[PDB]
Amino acid sequence: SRVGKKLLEIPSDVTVTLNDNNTVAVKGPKGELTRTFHPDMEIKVEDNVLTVARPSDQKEHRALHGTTRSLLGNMVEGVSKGFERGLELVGVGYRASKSGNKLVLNVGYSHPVEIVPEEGIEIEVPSQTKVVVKGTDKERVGAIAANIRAVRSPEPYKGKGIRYEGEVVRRKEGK
Amino acid sequence: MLLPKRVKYRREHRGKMRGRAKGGTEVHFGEFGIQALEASWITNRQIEAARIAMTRYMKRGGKVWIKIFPSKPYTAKPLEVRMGSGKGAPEGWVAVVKPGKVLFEISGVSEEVAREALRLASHKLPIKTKFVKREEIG
Amino acid sequence: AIETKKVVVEEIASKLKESKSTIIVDYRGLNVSEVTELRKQLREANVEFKVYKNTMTRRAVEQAELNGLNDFLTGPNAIAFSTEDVVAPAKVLNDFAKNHEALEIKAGVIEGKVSTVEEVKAL
Amino acid sequence: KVRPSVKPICEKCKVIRRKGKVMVICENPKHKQKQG
Amino acid sequence: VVKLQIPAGKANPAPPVGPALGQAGVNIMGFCKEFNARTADQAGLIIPVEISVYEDRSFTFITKTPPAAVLLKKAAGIESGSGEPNRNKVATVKRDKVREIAETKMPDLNAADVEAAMRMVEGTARSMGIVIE
RNA sequence: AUACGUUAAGUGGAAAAGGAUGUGGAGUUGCUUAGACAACCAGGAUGUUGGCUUAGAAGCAGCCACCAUUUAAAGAGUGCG
Repeated sequence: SRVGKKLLEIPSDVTVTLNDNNTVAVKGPKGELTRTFHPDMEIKVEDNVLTVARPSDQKEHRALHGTTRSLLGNMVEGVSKGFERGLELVGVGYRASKSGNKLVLNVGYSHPVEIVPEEGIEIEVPSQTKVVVKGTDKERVGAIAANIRAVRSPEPYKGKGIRYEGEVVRRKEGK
Repeated sequence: MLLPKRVKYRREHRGKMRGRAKGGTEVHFGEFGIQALEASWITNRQIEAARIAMTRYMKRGGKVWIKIFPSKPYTAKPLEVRMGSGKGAPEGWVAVVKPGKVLFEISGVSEEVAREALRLASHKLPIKTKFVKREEIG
Repeated sequence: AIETKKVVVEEIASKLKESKSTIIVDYRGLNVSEVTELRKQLREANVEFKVYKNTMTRRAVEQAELNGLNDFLTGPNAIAFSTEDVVAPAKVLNDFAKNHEALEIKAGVIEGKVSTVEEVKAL
Repeated sequence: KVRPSVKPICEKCKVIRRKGKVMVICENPKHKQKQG
Repeated sequence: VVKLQIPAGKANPAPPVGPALGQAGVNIMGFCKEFNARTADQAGLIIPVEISVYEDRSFTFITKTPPAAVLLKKAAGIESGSGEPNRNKVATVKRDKVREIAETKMPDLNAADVEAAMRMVEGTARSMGIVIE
């Protein structure tokens, strides 16, 4: 019935520092993160279990309390399993291939398209259709996924450019 | 569209509204009825605008009730005419209205349809209004 | 809550006179898959068989408190209880087993029910 | 569209205030609305 | 699986069957003899037939009874029912006559019992506005 | 300044019909540890589109008698089709 009261197990190996005030430096094989936390929140570490508690039932605190748990769960999973977001290109002549760390995109614009990933992020291209942006940061992987989407806004009339897998673009009837 | 067959005088004083309604505050002829929160003049055309809105949405159903028959003329001097030089002429008619009065009534209608017919009337009427039901202590 | 008592008292009346029964998982319970079982009930008998998926631990397990005290282990997750009135046992243990083997709903590897004081292994 | 009296049109519509301005959002683009 | 109302007495020309089952990979020449076989017992009637489609292009068919409530017009003795049922009780039928009708529909009906098969037909007789007596 | 609160927009320091999961109080009521709202995994009715119809349109041209059974459950129909 509530969000932040729920326990979060640590599969391991993920250590969690409790440095003030308040910075949480999660660490592990995949990477590290330091989410900002205002003092009113109270994070505690049970053995292999992160915990969160609400100072009061006030409506402002009710909103912030449910966010802090969801972020920490996003943090640990990126330090372990990691994250990725597919992108289904659709069309005829559309294609994509890397040139160094940079990701060239042969979008239908006459101008060549290029996007540079930020550090800690890589973009493999297993196929010309699919696109995969691996990364330990959900906020960043979803941001890069948006920036790539920005190159081509989807057309309701026809499947073209970037498209989430899977998602149903609204059908339109031309004439 | 409702006008008197005859009136004793062609014109009358505009008057001064104040206080609770003299009567008719309690709906009973109909299962439900609109009740004004304040008081303001209502032209005859405004009344016709409300009843037409209900007859379409109601479709088949019980007869619309109208507790209020207009009787007080509103004077309307012709445009650009200078002040004074006689009183103007009654362009139309306006019913006196008091707060808490039952402006309209409806009966024999299902509870869902009744909520809407009272609502559309509320927009045609400048006065703020509220949903009302019959009381039976009783 | 009076309606819930009808859910309880009636099914207990069957279990007091019940002979045999079998575990059935509710996952992927296609309506067509149910009809194939319901037609088999028409051969074995009529309305006397019961499908009732009232399988809450707070529900059917309380009915098991009087008799059949082996349902406590089978209680977690999806269940589809069956009850017999008359009908000498035979095909009822066998017919449902044949269905799950040909796709259509997981059998749960037959957790088993009352027959003696045992569980697994339909006969 | 922008009207002072934004209202839901269908069941899919949802009322959500944003930046001090109430906005109704729906799976159908036409039903999207904002007051003020 | 594509259901169709192939006539019992005839099965060969393209426009009723043809491509519609020919795109299913069905071998039309080999089954038309089968439609004329079992359905010969009820010639002159339009018999619906379910058609399952196996991956191996093997096929098995299941014939069905002529459509329900058409029989009700015969038992009533009237060619057509009221356009205003119950409000206009044009026709009446005995309960025993309904028993003769329900038995014919048994292979088509999914009804568990003959007593239940009665109740199924009773919902059809009311559609004609016919009284149940 | 003291004490109980309220307000977040600079309202305070500019109006209205109307609109809104803004927020603080009060009351009434449905369901609810013989199980609630969220879900995530299950299935969607059987004769049947059923009568009257429009070329045909079967959950749906629309007007309706809109029936009873299979039952853990489902209207001969909530909806996008």
